[PDB]
Amino acid sequence: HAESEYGAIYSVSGPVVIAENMIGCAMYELVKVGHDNLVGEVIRIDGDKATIQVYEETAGLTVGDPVLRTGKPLSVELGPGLMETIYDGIQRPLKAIKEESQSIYIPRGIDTPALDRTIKWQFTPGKFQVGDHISGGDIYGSVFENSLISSHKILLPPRSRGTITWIAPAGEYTLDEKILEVEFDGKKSDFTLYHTWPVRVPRPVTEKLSADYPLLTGQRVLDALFPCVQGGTTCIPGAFGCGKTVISQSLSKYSNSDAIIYVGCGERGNEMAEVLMEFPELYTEMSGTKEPIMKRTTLVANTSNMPVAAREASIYTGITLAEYFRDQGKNVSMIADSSSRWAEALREISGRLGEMPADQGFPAYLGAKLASFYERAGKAVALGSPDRTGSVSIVAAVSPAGGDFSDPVTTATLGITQVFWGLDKKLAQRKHFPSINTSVSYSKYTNVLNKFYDSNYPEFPVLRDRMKEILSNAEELEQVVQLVGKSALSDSDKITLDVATLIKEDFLQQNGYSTYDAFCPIWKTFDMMRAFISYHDEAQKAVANGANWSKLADSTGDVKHAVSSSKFFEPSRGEKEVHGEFEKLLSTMQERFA
Amino acid sequence: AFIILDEVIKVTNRRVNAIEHVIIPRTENTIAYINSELDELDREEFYRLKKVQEKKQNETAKLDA
Amino acid sequence: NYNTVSGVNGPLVILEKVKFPRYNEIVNLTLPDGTVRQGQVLEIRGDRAIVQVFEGTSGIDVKKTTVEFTGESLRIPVSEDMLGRIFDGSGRPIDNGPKVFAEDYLDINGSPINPYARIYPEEMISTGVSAIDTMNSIARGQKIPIFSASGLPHNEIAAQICRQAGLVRPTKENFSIVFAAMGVNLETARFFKQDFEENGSLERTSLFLNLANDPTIERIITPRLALTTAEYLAYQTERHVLTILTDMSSYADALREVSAAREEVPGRRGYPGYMYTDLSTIYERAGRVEGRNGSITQIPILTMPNDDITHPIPDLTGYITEGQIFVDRQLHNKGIYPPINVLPSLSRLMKSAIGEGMTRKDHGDVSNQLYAKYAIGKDAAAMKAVVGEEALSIEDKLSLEFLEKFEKTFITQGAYEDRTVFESLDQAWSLLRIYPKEMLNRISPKILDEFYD
Amino acid sequence: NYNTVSGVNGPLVILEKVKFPRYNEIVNLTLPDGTVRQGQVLEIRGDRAIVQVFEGTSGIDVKKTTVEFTGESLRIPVSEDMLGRIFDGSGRPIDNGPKVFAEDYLDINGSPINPYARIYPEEMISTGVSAIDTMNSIARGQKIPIFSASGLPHNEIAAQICRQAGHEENFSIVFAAMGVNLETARFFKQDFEENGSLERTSLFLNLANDPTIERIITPRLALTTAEYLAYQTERHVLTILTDMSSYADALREVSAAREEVPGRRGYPGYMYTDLSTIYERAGRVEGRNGSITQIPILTMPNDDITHPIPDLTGYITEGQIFVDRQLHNKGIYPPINVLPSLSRLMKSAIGEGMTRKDHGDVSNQLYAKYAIGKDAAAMKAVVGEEALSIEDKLSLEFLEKFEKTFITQGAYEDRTVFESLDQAWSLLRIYPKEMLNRISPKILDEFYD
Repeated sequence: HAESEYGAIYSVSGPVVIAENMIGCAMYELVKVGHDNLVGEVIRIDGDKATIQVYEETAGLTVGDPVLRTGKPLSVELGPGLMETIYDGIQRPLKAIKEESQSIYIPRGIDTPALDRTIKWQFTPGKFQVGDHISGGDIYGSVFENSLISSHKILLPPRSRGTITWIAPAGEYTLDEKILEVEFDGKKSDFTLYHTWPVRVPRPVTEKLSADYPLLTGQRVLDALFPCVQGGTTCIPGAFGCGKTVISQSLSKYSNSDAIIYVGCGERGNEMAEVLMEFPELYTEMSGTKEPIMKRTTLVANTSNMPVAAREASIYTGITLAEYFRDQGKNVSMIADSSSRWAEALREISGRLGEMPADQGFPAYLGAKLASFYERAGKAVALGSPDRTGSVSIVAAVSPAGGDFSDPVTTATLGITQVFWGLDKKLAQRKHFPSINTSVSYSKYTNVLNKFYDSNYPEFPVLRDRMKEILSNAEELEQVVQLVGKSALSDSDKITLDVATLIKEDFLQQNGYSTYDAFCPIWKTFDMMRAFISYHDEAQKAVANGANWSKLADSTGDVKHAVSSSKFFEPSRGEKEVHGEFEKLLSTMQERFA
Repeated sequence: AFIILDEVIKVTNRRVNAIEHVIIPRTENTIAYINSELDELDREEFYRLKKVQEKKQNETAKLDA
Repeated sequence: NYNTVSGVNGPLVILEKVKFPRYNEIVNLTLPDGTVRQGQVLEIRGDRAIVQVFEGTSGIDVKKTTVEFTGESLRIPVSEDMLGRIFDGSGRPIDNGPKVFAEDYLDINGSPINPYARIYPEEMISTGVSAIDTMNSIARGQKIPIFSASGLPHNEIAAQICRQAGLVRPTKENFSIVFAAMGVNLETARFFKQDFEENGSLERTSLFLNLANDPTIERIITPRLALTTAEYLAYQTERHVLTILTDMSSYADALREVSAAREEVPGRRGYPGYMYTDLSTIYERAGRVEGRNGSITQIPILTMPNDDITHPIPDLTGYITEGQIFVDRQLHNKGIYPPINVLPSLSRLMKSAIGEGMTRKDHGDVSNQLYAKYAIGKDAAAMKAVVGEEALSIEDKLSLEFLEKFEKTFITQGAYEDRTVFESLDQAWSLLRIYPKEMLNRISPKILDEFYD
Repeated sequence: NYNTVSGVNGPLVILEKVKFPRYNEIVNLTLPDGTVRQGQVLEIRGDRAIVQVFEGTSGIDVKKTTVEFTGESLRIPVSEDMLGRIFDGSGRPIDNGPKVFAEDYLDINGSPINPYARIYPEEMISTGVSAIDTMNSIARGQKIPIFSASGLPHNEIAAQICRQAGHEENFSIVFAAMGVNLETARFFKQDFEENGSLERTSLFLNLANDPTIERIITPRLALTTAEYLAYQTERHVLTILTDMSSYADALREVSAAREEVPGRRGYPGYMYTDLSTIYERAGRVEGRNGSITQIPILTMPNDDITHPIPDLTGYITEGQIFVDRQLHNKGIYPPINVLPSLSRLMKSAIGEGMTRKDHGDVSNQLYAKYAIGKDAAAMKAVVGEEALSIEDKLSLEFLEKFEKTFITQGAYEDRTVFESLDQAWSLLRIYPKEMLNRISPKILDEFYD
């Protein structure tokens, strides 16, 4: 604003640009450099010449190009209007940018607003009375953006506390229009529906709370083996093209949470294009009639052909957005695509900075940022009089080299993670369903997840431990069979192998393209596991009666085919028909008795 | 005794088959991967050392002026 | 034009008494012997500038050399007359033709497609190969690579693909492709030339040829020119643009060489740290544009070092491109037609060209079932080779014979033989008949009753 | 005080034209946002100085910031009123309490114990676990390192050990968190609250959300607290460092920012003296009834104990506690691998007068049986399922038996040494009396019952 704090471009190499003659610019502060006024963040400083890292393309820039420091750090706008909006690395709308530039390509040095200032919304003062003392985090009003998610909270701006002075009447307004005025020790300050918050500092809350509320995964293996609750950190390491983006999209699809934050980082443009194309086609079938998945989610786009720092910037922006969603008193989740790309981006950042590399070319501050991002999310009560309990889940996809866990990314991720879900290329190459190693993937939140699963008085722990023990025994039996042979084993071992194949084909294997096996309900998976354990116990009891395994498997074909037919089933109605099949097993045991 | 010798010969043949395409291949692959990891780590360390030497040489060249 | 130069070290250049230099700017270097070499600006600091020489710093005088700076960034002379004419890696005509008239001068770096403006891959195409249809589908406008090995018939497979592409596609306006080579062999160049000549697509296609004898900079710059050409063809010309690129390994090793020559901080396997983004530059350039007709389909070809699928090249390629077609040397020594490994080879979206309304709804399920039977056949082959032929169950031997037949018949057709999609689906339906009724659990009852004769 | 700076590289700050600078001194800096932070001077050269920020250099303007140096080194306010309370990484109370009255103020770096004033502890402290108090003897005043892996519940084992720890004088426990996770802190708080020893314990909390660069001083502060507890209060003190790997990574980061000569895994060259300083927080003194014993815990990178951190921690300290991922994946209780695990303090703490005369012999016999069982397991993997004739079969059986019983005592169960001795006597009944070459004539004739 005509302050004219300006440094001059000195040294320019790749994305890194060192600018001198500026003592006013701080570290990690937003500044407009070049002739195109491109955004950038200063990293280091040497003498009177500070080294600045550009988050955009440095192509076309030349020496002598002025650099203006804003004096403030990186910040993003928080409030209504961010929903169902695709924002770039600068958090600018992609559709509006493409419409303004009138080109399908990406320009350089373009300046656009995050939300739409011409957008109108119907806001109503949320249960707040005039004259009442309010502070930061308190809801000053409510506005409905969509037909599903209603009353998008307008939060009181940070570092503000006092008494409500002049609060205008409810009605239709915009994000740039002040909906309230509060008098305090800081004299007069204008308050609007939209509040700007720094991306470097996550949205604060009241106090950290213990999360007893399990988040529904929708996947059998995800609900059973490695559990993920609300506020929990679940790693998603996988190989290149191992279905990581597919698993991420499915996770953003079948999620039982409120909102969804999906930030693509260094991924393919076809993925985001297919996501945007299939967004409107998918609509919710629950409460809040007439609502798509696009309106119930937010997408941040950092292209593979885009800048390296744009990925980390979109990651931090997505973290701040997820923190704002968690501050709204609702359970949300953050979907990160290929965080290893951001790691490599940091590697090139520190590498071009002249700093010494540690592991895989990456810096030593990688683990700190990873642990910070992991400890950033969680389940805690948010700010404000409402005293609502918010939740933020962290889901990050890792793309290690050669699928090796020895990579720095996998180690640093697994270190700060309380839960980890591995992706295998073995069953992915065979066009089999979702691939996860049962002998590798584990979760430390499984206990509290079982305690939470006990609310429906299901047994998570017993069935899971029995299936895992049977799986390990099947692994040892597989090693032994591969060692000597299948004729060197006993009846119990063979029954364990058959049960292993049955558990692999009829349980672990579920078609995602199917209209049934694509999503498995809690009661459905519980009943399936119960019937499996019952059939296993019955088979073991029959084997101990002096009956051969082959003869027992001869008349069990009906119950086997029936157990394999439990994958299709039907909607919520007619679930009992599945339970009845369990009886058909019991009778079958009697049929084996005669 | 001849029958038992036949069974034992079968077990021996099975052990030979297990020592052919199973243990040998696993050991070879493991040795290859370990060699690759060790060589890569040594290359990274040598690169860091070269960067350190280059830094010292640059500092000395800067002080020489 | 600045005649002032200061130092010289290795394959690089440094000049002084200049200002306002542009990143990757076009610069003309006139040497003491009169040799004119094109170069790009690397970095600029204060009154000093540093650039990299394409033709090398060998045999150049310091004070006898002059340099002319355009100030503009990297610029290529794109036109509509490039079709039918061959060009070298340096942009100069390899067809020994006259001066090419440029319709537009544009940056060869290429512009990333906007996410909102980016359209998802759709429709379909006929590659003439069953594996390129049934096992892994190939969408039109999508991007999939090809992983081969040294000594294998990679050039032959690529030639067959390029020849049968437009021929088979018409059974689904001719398809237009682009041939690009960077630091390849002269024999492979002759083979590719004879391939394009035999296909007769050379008239409707453009060729960028960078010899191995030529510099690494020109070879690396060839991909950029080809990218800008394909982009101009898929946007300005509004035509279907197929992208055929070969010898990516040479460009990768050359990139590592350039990274090491500048003493830059290397990444994994001694390669560059920006290598992922460097490949992603031309990798994410492929796709469809909303409102704009035509699309750019990327069909790259690379060779894994020492036939190692665990190599950093293939890993980074898969980390950049979405999906790939793997070629194993195991089936290459079998004497059978070209060795595509169904397990390792996969497509990013195979469900886009599947389902009803496109071709048939019996495609995807049959693909999954065939892949399942093939994998089970492979595991059963390992088990049979381990314990014995009498130690395996009936399903094991059945899946073994089924996979063997799939390799001998379905996988083996020919280079000059283009199999129709209908013929592929029919042969697959006949292949599933070899297996039992309870063998395939990935197939539906209706399709099972319909396909079975 | 100086408002003038030269340049800033990462977290490291460098100023020029500075006079009367103090190396390794505490400095209070006021930033442009009004925020105040603490830092420590790394080095000083000529008229210029180089200092490092513990809370980070992010979000600070060079012009509007003022650096006030006290001119003296770091001095912590050690007090006896810190019992039952809690403090943050900067020293501020996290217990939402007021400022306690300081008894004394001295350096947090502590002081080196004299060679002739040292005392070698013969003390025998019951661990409570059958696989602990027996295999590697827990002794007050000694140092036992703890190495874990990623996703491993080492915190649960540490908490269960701390609960079964606390003969008329109880043992005070001091904890130091370096870059500890929020969930880890929550679980530790839940365990400490479940035990009820929180009133007799105190710690400085540095979380992952908080700066990890200020966590290095936190461990030193806790060390000075233990030193002040041993040299003044005269009581049994137990120090524990959580996530020491993060501390090593932070130190490696500080060394990398200094552009000095890096060692293995990017560690500093003087780290050998640094790590030793972390291991120097233990040991008793002559004439002091109290005993201070540090029990640090770190996570080995990529589940590899061959890493520089675990290697140095194992080479410096006497003995190390290793945790196998396989046995933890088995579902059984705590997965301590007796092969890698050892104790140098199990010598003088064994024999008659301490525990039993059958202690050392049964320990060596247990190690021999475990090793034989391991070799028999590898043989069982290479050879058939016949368990390699007779000896290897009994060895494998005894190994599995000791694994399903002796190895897992349960987390909520506290067993004495006699119970573990009887259980081992019952577990050794499977093997022949002449099958043990590690047992002497008296030890073989010890328990025939």
